[PDB]
Amino acid sequence: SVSVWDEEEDGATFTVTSRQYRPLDPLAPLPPPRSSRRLRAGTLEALVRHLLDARTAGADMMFTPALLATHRAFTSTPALFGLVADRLEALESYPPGELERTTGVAISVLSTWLASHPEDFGSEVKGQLDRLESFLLRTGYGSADLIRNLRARVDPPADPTDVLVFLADHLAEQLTLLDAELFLNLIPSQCLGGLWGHRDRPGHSHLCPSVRATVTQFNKVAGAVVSSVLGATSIGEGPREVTVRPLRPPQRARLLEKWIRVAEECRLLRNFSSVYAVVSALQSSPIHRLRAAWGETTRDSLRVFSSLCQIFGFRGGGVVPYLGTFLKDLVMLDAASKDELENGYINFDKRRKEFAILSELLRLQKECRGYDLRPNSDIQQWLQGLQPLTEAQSHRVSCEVEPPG
Amino acid sequence: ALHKVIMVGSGGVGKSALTLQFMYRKKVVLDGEEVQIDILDTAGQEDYAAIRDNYFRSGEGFLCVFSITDDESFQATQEFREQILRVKNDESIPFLLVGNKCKVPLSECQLRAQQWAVPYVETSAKTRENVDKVFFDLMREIRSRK
Repeated sequence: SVSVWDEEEDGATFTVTSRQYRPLDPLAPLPPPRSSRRLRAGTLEALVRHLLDARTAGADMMFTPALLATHRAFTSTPALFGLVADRLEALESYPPGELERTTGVAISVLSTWLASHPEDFGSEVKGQLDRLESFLLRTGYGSADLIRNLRARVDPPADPTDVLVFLADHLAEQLTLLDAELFLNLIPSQCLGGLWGHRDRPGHSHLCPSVRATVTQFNKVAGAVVSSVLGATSIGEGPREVTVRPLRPPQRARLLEKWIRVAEECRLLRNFSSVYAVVSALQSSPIHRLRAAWGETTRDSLRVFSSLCQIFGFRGGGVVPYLGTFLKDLVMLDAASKDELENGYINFDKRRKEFAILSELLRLQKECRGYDLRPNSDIQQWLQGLQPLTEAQSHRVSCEVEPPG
Repeated sequence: ALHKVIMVGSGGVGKSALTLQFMYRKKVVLDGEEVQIDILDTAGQEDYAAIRDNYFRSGEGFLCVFSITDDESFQATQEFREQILRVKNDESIPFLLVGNKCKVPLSECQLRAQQWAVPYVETSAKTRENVDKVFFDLMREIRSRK
């Protein structure tokens, strides 16, 4: 019925899971059992053997995409490419039949890799590319298609109170526009807890750029809300260097309502990144205090605000998730499971859990491409000229605006 | 009978490493008494400005975690101490400084423990020494406030 048994090989460990399904005709012979030989652990070289095996496509369907997406966690791109060239050059002396079929798998694996993660192929792999290119001509072997594509990748002061001037849904569209294109630019392998977790380490300032870009925009929005509601513009690094607009509580309320509606419009656009930027910013400590202003706020705005806090035309069918839940999940996943087993074998089960999460943001990326958002250059230049307050600046202004009693 | 704990620090410090070993919400026995605790991690979400602010509002006790290797991660500890005081405007609040070994001197670690009215404890990544002590230490300081 359902049978599971382990295996062991040169430098790897497998697990076969063959389930016998009942035939469609109850009196017919048993149909061939549906089986899946899945790699569980092994050396880096053994992983490349499994990678270049023609059987893997059907036996371990999701080994290839999982290795490719996660390899930067335990290796580098030129090494992985290098080992694939090692194997192929080793098979040169072999009988031509075994050479062709593997070359074929190698062609198929690299093309998938190229389509899935082009930003992997920099100038770092120039030698490995030559290695593969020499091979294909030497053995006489979409080869030409792959080489063409690989070579083309290896060888190439605004007023924050002016938010009231724009319609709220118009603002959400612009914010969604910016968040969405950053989410499309997101390289999901950079979200891995073994890379994002070490972003602060003494040599990783240029590591994980696409993820950081997402965070910087989340912080610019949360800054914009905080700075707007306080009616203050940051003119220096210091806690005192900032000009404040004098505003009565009823006037501040109008800024609260505006942003609450901006949040709500982001929710209808399914841009949760900015919903969470606006909401957490409204719940932020320098703006949470402002009771007078919060007391002057229309009650329907407060209900929408509650409804949003409890979560935490053709306006495009898309989504921008709050990355952070994902980053949390990946960071905790990196710390919960070990990189390597006691024998020094790479724990490939961890990567499988990792890739499953990386898969979900891949489908969200494809969903995100359904967005129909039109650029607004007036809102865009307003945002670009916006100078947000530091946490120290915002706390000082809040006290000067609504003093403690 | 629920004590909300927050673990604060930089990435790569291993708050998440310290979190998982204490448990693997949890029902525990403090002083012969059944208590539940929430450890809410800022894991992966450390660079998000307004997010941690929301955590610190509901959180009743804090763990300030830095690594004993990096100077940079230890330097960021006063920022986290500042952020907590901004959100919770009170000096007398449950707090614990945590060094995590996996370069910065021990005498310089004890200095910041002395500057504030809160104890300092060092912990190891997988040796699991003082891993239970750290939470149990803070929970009592939370219960003290209760």
